[PDB]
Amino acid sequence: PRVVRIVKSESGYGFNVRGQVSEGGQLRSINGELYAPLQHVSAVLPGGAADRAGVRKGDRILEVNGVNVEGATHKQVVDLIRAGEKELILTVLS
Amino acid sequence: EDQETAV
Repeated sequence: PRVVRIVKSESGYGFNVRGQVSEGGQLRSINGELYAPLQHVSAVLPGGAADRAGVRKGDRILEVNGVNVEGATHKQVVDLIRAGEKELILTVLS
Repeated sequence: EDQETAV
């Protein structure tokens, strides 16, 4: 787990999020710890805000803006990402 | 059933 601050730029945050549309699901082991399903970063725009902040493709999103998103729907995670006008704090598992 | 969104 690492915490990253991303500042929205003229290309947005510059990443794509991908994952389940439903809520809940089975536990999975990631790095020896158990988590319910996580959305993940499916693309990172080169030179965009997420890239500059150190976000990488494949990162699993554990928290958005301090809110745990295990088992969250895609919509819940997108809405949390969009909660701030400019600042985004992600906790990711690489 | 997954979805992908650019942000």
